[PDB]
Amino acid sequence: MKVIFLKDVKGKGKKGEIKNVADGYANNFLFKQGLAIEATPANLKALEAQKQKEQRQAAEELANAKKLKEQLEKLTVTIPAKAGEGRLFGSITSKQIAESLQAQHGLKLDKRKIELADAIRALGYTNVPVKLHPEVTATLKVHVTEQK
Amino acid sequence: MQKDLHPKAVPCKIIYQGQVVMETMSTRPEIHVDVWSGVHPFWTGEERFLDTEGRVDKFNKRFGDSYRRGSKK
RNA sequence: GCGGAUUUAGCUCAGUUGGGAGAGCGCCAGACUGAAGAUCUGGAGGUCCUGUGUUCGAUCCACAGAAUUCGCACCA
RNA sequence: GAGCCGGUAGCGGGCGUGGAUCCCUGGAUGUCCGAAUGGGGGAACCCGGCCGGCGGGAACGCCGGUCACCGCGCUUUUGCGCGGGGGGAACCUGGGGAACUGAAACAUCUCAGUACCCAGAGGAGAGGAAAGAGAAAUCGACUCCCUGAGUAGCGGCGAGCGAAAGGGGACCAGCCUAAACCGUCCGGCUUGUCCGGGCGGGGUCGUGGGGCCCUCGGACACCGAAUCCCCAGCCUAGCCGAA
RNA sequence: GUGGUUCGUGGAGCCAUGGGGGAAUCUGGGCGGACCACCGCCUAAGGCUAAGUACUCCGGGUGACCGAUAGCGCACCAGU
RNA sequence: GCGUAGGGAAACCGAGUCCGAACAGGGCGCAAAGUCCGCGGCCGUGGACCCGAAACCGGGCGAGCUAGCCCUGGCCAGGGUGAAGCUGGGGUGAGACCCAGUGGAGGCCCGAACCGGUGGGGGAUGCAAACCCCUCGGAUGAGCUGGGGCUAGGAGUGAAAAGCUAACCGAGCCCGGAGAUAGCUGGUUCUCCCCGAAAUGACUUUAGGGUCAGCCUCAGG
RNA sequence: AGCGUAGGGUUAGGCGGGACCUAAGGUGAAGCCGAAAGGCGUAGCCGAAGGGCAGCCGGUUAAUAUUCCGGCCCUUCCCGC
RNA sequence: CCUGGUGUUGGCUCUUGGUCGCGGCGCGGCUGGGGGCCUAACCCUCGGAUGGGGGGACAGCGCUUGGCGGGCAGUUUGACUGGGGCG
RNA sequence: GGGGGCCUGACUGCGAGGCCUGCAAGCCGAGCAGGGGCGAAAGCCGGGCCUAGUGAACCGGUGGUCCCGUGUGGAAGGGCC
Repeated sequence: MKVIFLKDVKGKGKKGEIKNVADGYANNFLFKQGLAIEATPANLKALEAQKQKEQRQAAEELANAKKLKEQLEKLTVTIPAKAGEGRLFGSITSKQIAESLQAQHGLKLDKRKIELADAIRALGYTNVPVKLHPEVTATLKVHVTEQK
Repeated sequence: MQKDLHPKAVPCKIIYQGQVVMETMSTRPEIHVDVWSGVHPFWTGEERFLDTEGRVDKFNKRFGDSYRRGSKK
């Protein structure tokens, strides 16, 4: 039985799970129900079409987390707020993160990323291992300052 | 004609007849019966060109049913 | 005659560790009885189907027959 | 080419060479039944919508025409426009399909796939370019006649049944489409690359088809029809016609 | 498990199929009579195809074919 | 296609061959050679010397026959017998229960039409393919009935003998297999010449058939 | 002559059948099953001295008659108001 | 008519048997028996609609197995024989 | 016909030539060859003193052949013993 999965087999895993459900058995109860279909070359193309589409959405987004990547890990990270002789009066959040570099420096980037223990403040040079792409990120430099 | 398949015919003929073997494995065979009977499949419900339901049997049924060569479900 | 089932005491049968030949009977005897029976004691019971072979040793393992029995095979 | 109102010869009356009777072919009527079909029904009868004159409607209102069964395609829209079915002596294939009787019984066998019934095609259907035949590396459509052959062979090896290739002959004759490969699109899913159906490519005769790259190459090859008059044959009477 | 075939169960194939499994797209896939090697043939599982043979209701032709109890039974107000 | 060799299961050999390992026999060699045709006595397939039955099998045909069953009407002149009941009276508590009145059932009795058809009479080329005469049973009922229909002929129906199913159903009737087979039965034609039969023996699901012999006849040596 | 030839005879708004109704049963669009022919079969329809429906008495010919005469009794449809 | 395997006759779990391999037990593939609501076929059900309900892997029903089986169908059941038979 | 000695011809290949005979059967048999046994040897032996102890042909089993083998190599299968 060329059972073209669409969910379960234990659950739902509609992920390349063809299983000899068996004759009318798997035939009637599984898909009559509506939960995938049979070989049908069309599909046996359907699955691969879209496993290939998925294949573009990963390596691509791989090429999207590799362009900002290098371009990003080279230049600076300047954000001179106010302060006294250390620390700022309103710490420094990766929130104030995005906002700047973006608008200013330019390219849009998240604010859930960047690996921040808390709201620094120590102004000036203090790098921040910023989690960009799932496997590859950006431990960039950050030089703040109380422009005074 | 209302006892066939739609997706092909298979009904009729059937020249049965039993005997009492006992050959090649020694000596020779014999004869008897002289009857004639039927022999076929079964039918399920479907539909085509505005309702119709269909019928035809297994085999075939497993087919077109899955697909449909003149009307689906 | 094609196949299966077996072969031990007078009868009916156990017997698998390859080394004791066993049980029941039933049978015989003793005890008991007025005797016999019933009970208790005891005893015997032998071609382990035959032959040959294997083995230190064969009821047991191996090799034909045979016989009994059941089913089947039947167009000379 | 000059007689006629049929077989009726009879009474009573009449058409005709300013081409009658009749011979032809194409017509217009074709009452009622019968597949019947508008509806019903014991056939040859009795019943209904639309149009219809308007008709005696003497100062009072009708037949005629018509029309429409149902299964088939499908311009689907509210479905408008095409085909069918009933026959038919004999013959044709399919669907189904038997005892007698022979075997000097009779269960195998035979009569047979006959007789019959059913459906349906035709004027002929049957069949028909081969996963064929056989073995000389030989043959080639199908069919039918002779022959092969009462042979090879089937079998209570009994009664019987009993092929075919090859050779001779009649005839000849070849073609298509799914056949997703290409492009065209139309409709969906839901945008891609899925299935879908109309257009061509090809649409295979005896192994090919596409798609790519260079040689191409640049008019006689008609089928089962399609067509024109042609001799259109016949279609009944055509008419002379030696003494 | 039946068919047809000369094949009546047979050493018994090809083609056709009643039920059940359910391959391949040219070194593919049946075939040449159990099977197997090698050789040889063919390319299926859609379709159309006049002509060559059959048959007489019809019309004609012809008869070592008939004559009214023969011929079709029925030669003429007969399938009555 | 028969003859031109054949011999053999065959391989195959071949005027020789198969058995075999032996020159012992079987088949044949030895040409004598046919072949086609015509005309005949016959033999097989044929319906096949000619008609003859009871039956089997196919497709139709019928409940205006009759047996049923469904639907729907009609019909039983008179009379007789007298149960449930209800009314009243009756010794006990009520009653059982008795009696008397009324009352009117019952596949009930006596009998017409109507349904039938034992028991005798006639009739026997009848009046008739079941009828006439005298006689008899049933006589509000598994009652008789008209009209409408349903079933069906290897199947129906059947208060059931194998009855009835269009006047003889032990499995209807017509057309078809078909001119079934038919050791039995008959039937089996113009003259004349010639000779002249058997009625036994052997084997038969064979004995009143028929194979082979024995006895006939014609052609040649 | 209930035999031959010839001529002639039977008339209905109200009698009967239909122009109304259904049970059996038969048909039968749909629906259901057959190798084919076919089987069944809803609703609707067919189906009768069962249901329903508006008259009777006398006269009058060679024959008819509740129809023809006449005297008496009615019903349904339509148009008008 | 009864009957094994097979089919459109789908899920979930409870289990014992064989087997060969690595009296035994541990495992292992193999495969056999079987007990369960379910349940999406199937069928039936209906009860006022197409949904519910009940049964449910049944069974109907198809294919092969085997069995009963005079209910029916077709044949048969010799000869002799100083009559047919019995003998 | 009664014992004892070794011995098995209680043979294969065949049989000239007859008995009985419609059929098929049935039955006999010198002698020829290969190969033995018994006897010195001349010879006898192809079961019995005989005449009953029986069966067609096909339907098959099996030990031998290496005859056929359905395109050739073979085998299923078949023919012959």
